[PDB]
Amino acid sequence: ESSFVEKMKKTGRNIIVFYGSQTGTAEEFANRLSKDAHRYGMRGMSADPEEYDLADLSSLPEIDKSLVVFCMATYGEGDPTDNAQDFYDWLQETDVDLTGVKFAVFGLGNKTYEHFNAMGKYVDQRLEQLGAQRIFELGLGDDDGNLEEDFITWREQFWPAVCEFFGVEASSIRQYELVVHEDMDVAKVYTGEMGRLKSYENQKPPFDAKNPFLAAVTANRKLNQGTERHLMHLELDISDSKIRYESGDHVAVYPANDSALVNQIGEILGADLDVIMSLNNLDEESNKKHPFPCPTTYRTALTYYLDITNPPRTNVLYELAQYASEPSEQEHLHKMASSSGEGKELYLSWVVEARRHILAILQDYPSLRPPIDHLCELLPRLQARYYSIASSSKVHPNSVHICAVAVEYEAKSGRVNKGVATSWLRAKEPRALVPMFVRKSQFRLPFKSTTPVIMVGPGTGIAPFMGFIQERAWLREQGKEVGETLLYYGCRRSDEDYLYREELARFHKDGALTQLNVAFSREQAHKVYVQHLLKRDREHLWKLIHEGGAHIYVCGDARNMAKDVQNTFYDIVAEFGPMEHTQAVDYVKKLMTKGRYSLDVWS
Ligand SMILES: Cc1cc2nc3c(=O)[nH]c(=O)nc-3n(C[C@H](O)[C@H](O)[C@H](O)COP(=O)(O)OP(=O)(O)OC[C@H]3O[C@@H](n4cnc5c(N)ncnc54)[C@H](O)[C@@H]3O)c2cc1C
Ligand SMILES: NC(=O)c1ccc[n+]([C@@H]2O[C@H](COP(=O)([O-])OP(=O)(O)OC[C@H]3O[C@@H](n4cnc5c(N)ncnc54)[C@H](OP(=O)(O)O)[C@@H]3O)[C@@H](O)[C@H]2O)c1
Ligand SMILES: Cc1cc2nc3c(=O)[nH]c(=O)nc-3n(C[C@H](O)[C@H](O)[C@H](O)COP(=O)(O)O)c2cc1C
Repeated sequence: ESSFVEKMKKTGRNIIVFYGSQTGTAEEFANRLSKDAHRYGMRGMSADPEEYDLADLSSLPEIDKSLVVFCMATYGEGDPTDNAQDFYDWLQETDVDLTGVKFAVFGLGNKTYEHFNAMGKYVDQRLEQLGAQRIFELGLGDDDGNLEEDFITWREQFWPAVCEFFGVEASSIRQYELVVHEDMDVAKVYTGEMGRLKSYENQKPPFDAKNPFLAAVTANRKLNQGTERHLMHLELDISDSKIRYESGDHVAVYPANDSALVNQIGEILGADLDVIMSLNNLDEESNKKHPFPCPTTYRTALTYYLDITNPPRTNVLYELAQYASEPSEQEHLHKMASSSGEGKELYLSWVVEARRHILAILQDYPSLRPPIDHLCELLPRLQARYYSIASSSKVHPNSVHICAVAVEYEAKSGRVNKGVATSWLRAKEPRALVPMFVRKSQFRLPFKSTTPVIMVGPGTGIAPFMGFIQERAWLREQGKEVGETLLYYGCRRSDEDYLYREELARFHKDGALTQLNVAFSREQAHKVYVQHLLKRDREHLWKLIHEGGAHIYVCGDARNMAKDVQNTFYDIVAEFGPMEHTQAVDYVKKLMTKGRYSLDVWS
């Protein structure tokens, strides 16, 4: 009658989503989620928390193999959507014991806001505190970029997880049907292009992401003197493309999977890699006509369109589960999709940590040979790799310069893995082309040259700063007056990986670089980092930042370097403020919204 647990017994439901929308979205999902409830020996209903009193969750253990999904959108200061208000205030003042209740939450938000997903995160952790049994990890949907994905990527893994737990079954269900060709003009077949059919053969402007330019490699060289790593310098020709860049922009390139890696797939798969085929969307009523540009051969798809390198998501292994002859190896592939337990352990342990790519999985689980085409629909799309530009538009504006470290590590899975973009970018011979484009950014130098410039950026992070310390040196030699120009670079040793040593000490000698504070981390007994050298110079630095009106730039790995360095500045703004931490932060805060502090971090 009222207890929404009872309105489920009279209807035969064993699952109920709860939209917490305020402008649509949430409910949209809530439904679409329980409308799938069918395909898996279950059936749900999407209800609104406003009505039925939620305190009735305690009745949920009455229905067998019951579940409850939450789709809460977040508004204002972590404010709970209007209809979720009561459910919210309840979750706080309450103390009821929701033991046995199985759940899962999927919040919607937008990183742009301070309290990002404060609602989805609360209704999530607040249930566990009351004694729930999280069935699947919290879903953090971020509208800012793309929400549908986040959700689709979440539901893509949610169900196989609700199965391995509850017991329900699937039923394959392909998303594309195959169509092979016994003719096709070789000139109406995709062979690596990204958009325009033949835009790689007849390069026609304007050049951007949808239609990349094929820059030629004028020079490729080993920047580091060490031999444990391979840092290189790539120069790409952009002459004849009107592609105008600026120090501080990124240059994205479209890699080609590994020749040997690819071909070595068809072999163990026992498949004809050169059959000009075409995947069609079983839902003619949509944009997504094909997963990748078709018609094309498989070989081309695994080379320019598919990502056969990053470890497969739990769901992809769970859908490839079937194509395993063994009853043992399949059992595994199924478990990986576990929400928790030794299944997830193994997953993170055997797949994500060990770093087993698809070919690796096909060879360690031999009784697993999926039909080629299906696989070429389960794998994700090959992604473009971005790099920070080491050149200056004021200097050679026809050569996009790249500085980047090659990936090639012995993996926990036995074999040695190589980077798709870096391995591919290492073999180019100085006509070798490099599909690419430029991504405009907000990483720029000051308008007025007189403005001081502090640049913190170790290792391959030096990159953007070389572009800078070339445009600054240009301006000097071009009449204009240039303010100070400090640099805080770092590495392991000087006889190992001291990048652009001559190019640098060269600029120091002439003026481009007022100072070249380099922090080696393995020269001496202990460790030395670029945040120590800032602390040391805090004295000077405060004055450049405070009175000088300098701009700051930090660039390199986002993980620890970005964090530790920025910490130091807080310590600096506070010591010489004087002000308490927070105080200090809001100083750097505004500097950010000013353009005097700017991050070009990546990890
Ligand atoms: C805005 C932006 C700018 C960038 N600028 C640069 C730049 O200037 N220079 C540069 O070198 N890179 C830069 N990168 C990183 C670069 O795009 C690639 O990540 C790098 O070239 C690696 O090869 P892939 O490009 O082929 O990477 P992949 O082959 O796809 O491999 C990347 C993955 O390899 C794994 N990996 C790496 N080392 C190990 C290890 N020891 N053990 C286990 N797994 C490991 C990780 O899982 C990592 O996610 C940037 C990224 C962004 C988003
Ligand atoms: N778990 C680990 O063992 C570990 C640790 C750090 C980074 N990494 C990985 O390696 C990548 C680094 O990029 P890269 O190869 O281009 O860098 P890199 O050129 O090899 O190194 C750049 C410089 O940063 C230093 N550094 C490391 N941690 C730092 C910290 N917390 N604060 C300040 N400086 C620090 C390095 O010292 P050292 O080489 O002596 O550490 C080195 O001098 C990261 O993306 C990260 O994912 C892994
Ligand atoms: C006034 C307003 C405030 C918002 N505040 C936040 C917020 O603090 N945190 C967050 O993660 N998202 C915030 N969002 C984004 C929404 O949560 C997101 O767009 C969500 O998809 C809306 O879902 P709905 O259509 O189901 O109501 C806000 C949106 C508006 C219009």
